[PDB]
Amino acid sequence: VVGGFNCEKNSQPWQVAVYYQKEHICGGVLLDRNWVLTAAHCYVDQYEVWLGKNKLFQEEPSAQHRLVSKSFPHPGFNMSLLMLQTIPPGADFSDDLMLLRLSKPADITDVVKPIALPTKEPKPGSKCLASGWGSITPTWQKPDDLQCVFITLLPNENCAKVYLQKVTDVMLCAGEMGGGKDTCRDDSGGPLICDGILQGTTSYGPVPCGKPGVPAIYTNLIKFNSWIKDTMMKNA
Amino acid sequence: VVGGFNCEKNSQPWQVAVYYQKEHICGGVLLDRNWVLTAAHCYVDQYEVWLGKNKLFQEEPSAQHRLVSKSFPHPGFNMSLLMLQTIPPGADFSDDLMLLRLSKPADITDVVKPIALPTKEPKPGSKCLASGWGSITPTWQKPDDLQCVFITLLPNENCAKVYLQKVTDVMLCAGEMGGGKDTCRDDSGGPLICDGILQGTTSYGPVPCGKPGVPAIYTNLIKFNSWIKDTMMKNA
Amino acid sequence: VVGGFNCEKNSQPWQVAVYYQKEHICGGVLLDRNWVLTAAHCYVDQYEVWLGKNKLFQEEPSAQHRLVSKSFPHPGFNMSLLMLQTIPPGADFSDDLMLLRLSKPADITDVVKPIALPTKEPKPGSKCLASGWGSITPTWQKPDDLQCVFITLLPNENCAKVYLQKVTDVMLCAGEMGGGKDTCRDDSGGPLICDGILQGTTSYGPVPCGKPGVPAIYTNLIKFNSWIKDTMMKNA
Amino acid sequence: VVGGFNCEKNSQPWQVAVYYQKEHICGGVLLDRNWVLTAAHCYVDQYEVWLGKNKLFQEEPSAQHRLVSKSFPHPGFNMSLLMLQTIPPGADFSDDLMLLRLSKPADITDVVKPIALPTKEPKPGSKCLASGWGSITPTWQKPDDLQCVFITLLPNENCAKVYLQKVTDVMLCAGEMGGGKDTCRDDSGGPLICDGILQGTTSYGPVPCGKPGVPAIYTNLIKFNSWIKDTMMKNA
Ligand SMILES: *[C@@H]1O[C@H](CO)[C@@H](O[C@@H]2O[C@H](CO)[C@@H](O)[C@H](O)[C@H]2NC(C)=O)[C@H](O)[C@H]1NC(C)=O
Ligand SMILES: *[C@@H]1O[C@H](CO)[C@@H](O[C@@H]2O[C@H](CO)[C@@H](O)[C@H](O)[C@H]2NC(C)=O)[C@H](O)[C@H]1NC(C)=O
Ligand SMILES: *[C@@H]1O[C@H](CO)[C@@H](O[C@@H]2O[C@H](CO)[C@@H](O)[C@H](O)[C@H]2NC(C)=O)[C@H](O)[C@H]1NC(C)=O
Ligand SMILES: *[C@@H]1O[C@H](CO)[C@@H](O[C@@H]2O[C@H](CO)[C@@H](O)[C@H](O)[C@H]2NC(C)=O)[C@H](O)[C@H]1NC(C)=O
Repeated sequence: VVGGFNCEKNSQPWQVAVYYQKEHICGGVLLDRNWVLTAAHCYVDQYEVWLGKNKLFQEEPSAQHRLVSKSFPHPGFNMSLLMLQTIPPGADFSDDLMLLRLSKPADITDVVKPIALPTKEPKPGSKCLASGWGSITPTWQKPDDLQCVFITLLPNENCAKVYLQKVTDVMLCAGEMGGGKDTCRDDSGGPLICDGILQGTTSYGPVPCGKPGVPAIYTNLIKFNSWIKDTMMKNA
Repeated sequence: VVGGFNCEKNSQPWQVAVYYQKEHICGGVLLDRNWVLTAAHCYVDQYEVWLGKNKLFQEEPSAQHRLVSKSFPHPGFNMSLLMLQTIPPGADFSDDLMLLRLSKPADITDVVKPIALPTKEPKPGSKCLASGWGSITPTWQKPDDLQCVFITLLPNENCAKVYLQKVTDVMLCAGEMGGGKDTCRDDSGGPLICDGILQGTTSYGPVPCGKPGVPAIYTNLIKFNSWIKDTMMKNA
Repeated sequence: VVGGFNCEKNSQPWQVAVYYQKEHICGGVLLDRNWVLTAAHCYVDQYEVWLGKNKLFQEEPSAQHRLVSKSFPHPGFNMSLLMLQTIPPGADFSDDLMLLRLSKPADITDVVKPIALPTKEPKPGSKCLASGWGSITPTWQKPDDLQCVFITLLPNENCAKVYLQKVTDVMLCAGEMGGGKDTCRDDSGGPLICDGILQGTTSYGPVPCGKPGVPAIYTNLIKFNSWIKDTMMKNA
Repeated sequence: VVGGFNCEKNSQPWQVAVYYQKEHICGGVLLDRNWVLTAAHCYVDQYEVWLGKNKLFQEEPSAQHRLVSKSFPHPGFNMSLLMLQTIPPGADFSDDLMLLRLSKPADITDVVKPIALPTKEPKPGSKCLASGWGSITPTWQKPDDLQCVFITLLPNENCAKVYLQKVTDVMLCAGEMGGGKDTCRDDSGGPLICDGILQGTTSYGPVPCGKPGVPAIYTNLIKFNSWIKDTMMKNA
């Protein structure tokens, strides 16, 4: 994240680190012992996840490593957009969710704890926290320590005004109009918590990150509650 | 390109500047009045070309603007790799080639002329030229003037040693082992002229560009002649 | 140093060029007629200094050559780290300081003068200067003329975020987040002048030097005053 | 190694890859199911080894990973020299050997096979093979594929003439007077096989590697046969 700070040790127990083998690629959110939530755009052949991490590059004994048995990308995400080198005006990136079923259940401890799905609808003006090991430079340099930033939930209008892509109902708009604070490359899939509640996850934003006047796009989690639950329950 | 020089004025009438909306994204080679060659990885929905261009930020009346009717990416290029967030070890980027059918044929002036495909196979040691408006810095910054650079054709083992991806017969290894001279981001699709002869196209290379002991990959055009001719002859 | 400029002639009479045989290896600071300060990691068996030097490849008569009688590395610097082939994560490089007793005292001319230790503690935001004949390229190449550069004193969290090693109270974080300006290899031991005041010495930084978002470490001299004075007063 | 070539797949079954956690640091030689041989100068806190590797950065299913239970550096190697930033003239680097006892025996297969200690004394003029994943650039860039080079065994006189360090009886001298072919950074501990027999291991060489007229120093294995065997037998 850009313009953030070092989250407190173990303050974000639900924060996940998604890997493609030995390489960190995204952020995630732990929802249940066998279920992690991330962005549908973190597309790779095999997945591995790290729970309880604070230092991305140092091995902490209280962390937990796990393999992923299967991934369930939302059926609404247009995968075809990924092959494109440039985003076509009017492109719709709605439904940027994906569920990952861990092969071996995770051990809920002091260090690892899931977070509950939201029940209320996001209210603009709200103070939200974003977290991750995404780049700390607007254009790329990852940090060791997990980063945290505070941002404001803004009306979708704000985002739709400045983007060429479609800003839909299943999206959220948040950031700092003054720029300088924003999520960035590889923060994807990470959690967005407002007034202490999980409201959505990091999806896409401006190039460069923190561009003044251009907020970032997050998934509106409330709109997906059914699909998630349905998938969890239907899949052993 | 990195470590090159401003190509002399109008020296390369075959250099194509492939745009998308108002911005340049790739390079290419003029092979006919209504046929342009480029990299399969320069994937976008709509295509536009500029010919007889020298400056990237200047109206040139000698210059010809056009549009592309149909694009034909080589049936071998694994497009799936493009959606992946990270390149897995062993990923084969062979056949990185794509033809672009023009809407309205190009007028052959002294500033806009084609180049023939080779019949002579390449031999290491040879001196080659590459050009484009790719970054002039190793990591980015596009130049106003078209850049040119001289590099040495190396045997494939030089590239294979350092690349985790597969280096094949349909590929060429070129650059300067000492580093400092190479093609960079957005030079893709441009031409590789070895001994006044077109031997291949800019596929990909290391990042940073011009990394010592890490040359770059180019398509071994000679292996695509049959295909190239058929696609023009059979179709449009 | 990277991205600096040739220090004006004789502007830094305190800059010391620490040699070993015929070659320069480190920098240092003149604190007295018979006392030079440098980095504990500039470990060799015999020590030689040159003072009032501007060029590295030129006999300067204003310049004074000497020899070191006894060297006293700070009792805190873990010398063991120096034998290790790779730095383990968490390695603490605190107390990187070493005093050098001269054989024959230095004559104080207008070209060879000491500098006082600070009493004022440093505050972020400050503008600091660093100099030396370290590499002028990010990865090496020593300059003839002494280099100078201006950088900003940053809070320690900026360094800690990106360093796998421990960043402590006895350390300072300085550089330019944008990259391009920094100290490089063989600048170690040289001085850090913040607001016309000596605040610390070049300890270590990233490789490449001047890496964006990765500033460099310097010793927080203020924390070593008691020790520094005792070692001169008690001994030689 | 510099100026070498890609060893044939699995041609050097005794070749070892020594790691400090996830980082490759040296080469080694497999002597027995529980014993690996490397340089005493590969100094780190914990050791791990990879057997049957051909690609250093790609995971091969026929490779073998193992942990090291204890290291036995030759009691004659002067460890104190490691803390030195510059080598003092006349420094003696004799006895650069170290034994590593694997925690779990290795499985001798087609891919992994130990090599026997030498019985005859090295004869000058001999054609020798050196191998490793050390730098491929004289000053650093490691390869994926294991590299092999052919060099000549030369009289010690040749080496003693050009080095400032002591060249002793327990050392060997080898290289190409024409320069260009030599071992390099991180080839350390690797095997040196002459006329099909293990004669010694890589120790130190010129900076840069392959410097014309400056051969490289390897350990004269025959002189250490007793100590090795004694250590193997005496240590469970
Ligand atoms: C084209 O690229 C894709 C992406 O790497 C390859 O697809 C993978 O293939 C393996 C088996 O070979 C599967 O286990 C993975 O799950 C596949 N991933 C996806 C996203 O489908 C594909 O094999 C490549 N094709 C070729 C000919 O190399
Ligand atoms: C997914 O994204 C692609 C690319 O924007 C869409 O494909 C385009 O669809 C329109 C018609 O709706 C065509 O005219 C374009 O030429 C198509 N472009 C390409 C590259 O195929 C696609 O429609 C989007 N949505 C879905 C549901 O597929
Ligand atoms: C190991 O290397 C060190 C450094 O060369 C040797 O220590 C030197 O020993 C001489 C006397 O033989 C002293 O005059 C030097 O001042 C010492 N230098 C240092 C830095 O201690 C040491 O003797 C070498 N050999 C052994 C067996 O220790
Ligand atoms: C000084 O540095 C050395 C090298 O890393 C440290 O020594 C290691 O200490 C651990 C236990 O803390 C042992 O398990 C390792 O085997 C030690 N390695 C060696 C080579 O002795 C030492 O702890 C450091 N000292 C401090 C105070 O940090």
